[PDB]
Amino acid sequence: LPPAWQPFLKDHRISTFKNWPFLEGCACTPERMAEAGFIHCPTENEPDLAQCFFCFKELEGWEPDDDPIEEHKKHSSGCAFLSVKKQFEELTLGEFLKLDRERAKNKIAKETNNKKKEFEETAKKVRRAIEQLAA
Amino acid sequence: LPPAWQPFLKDHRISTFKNWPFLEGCACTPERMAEAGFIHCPTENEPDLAQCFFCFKELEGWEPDDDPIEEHKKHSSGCAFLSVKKQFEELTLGEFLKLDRERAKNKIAKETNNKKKEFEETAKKVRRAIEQLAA
Ligand SMILES: [Zn+2]
Ligand SMILES: [Zn+2]
Repeated sequence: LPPAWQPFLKDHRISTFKNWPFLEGCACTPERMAEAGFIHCPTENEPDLAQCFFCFKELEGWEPDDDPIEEHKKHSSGCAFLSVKKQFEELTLGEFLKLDRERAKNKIAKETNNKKKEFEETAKKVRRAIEQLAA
Repeated sequence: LPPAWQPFLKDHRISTFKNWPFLEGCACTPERMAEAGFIHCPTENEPDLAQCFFCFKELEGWEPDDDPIEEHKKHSSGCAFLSVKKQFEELTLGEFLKLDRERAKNKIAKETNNKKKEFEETAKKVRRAIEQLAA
């Protein structure tokens, strides 16, 4: 199972949850999260944050009665994965190759938006410095 | 796509035949050879030979009116690709994964069959060595 293309695997998605806080008795059990495409991205801050393997929308603020499907459609209506209804081994390689192609795109988008924000930041920072020489 | 799984792609197989002699007017064009599962694995000592990427039978002695499917069905009936009638992107990732399972099998078979042939070889050298030491 080619490790680069593994996140299409719900069990792999489940395995990503290292010490995911919410378990039985909760509605966003990590199964329900992986079922929604999310994977665990624990950090120093917000160790509750997960990311959709396909659209890459990141999401925290998780409470036990949050429906990870409902939060995925809400914060990332454009996610193509949400539309996948068949199981993985049930996709034709035509469909699957279209997904991984779209997903790689979604990944460039995340990177592009990110470089752009990092740029505007250093942009804002330099004009402030220049403005200060007017004074 | 994962380079180990690239020979499943007809176009990839076609791309293999570099300096293949038989071209227009021939029955074993690199088109027909690839459609038949062959891949060009030429050597200095056998620049004619192609190998089925799936069952691993290798075949030289190619003449321009050879139909590589009929030469395939001939020398390796047990090859599972021959029964693959669907196009590639129409397989379910389930069936596709089943094939590569069998193909990995076929490669191990070839490995042992080869390890065995190497052994009977060095046996012969050892038997003939001993016999000469009788005289
Ligand atoms: Zn998504
Ligand atoms: Zn074959």
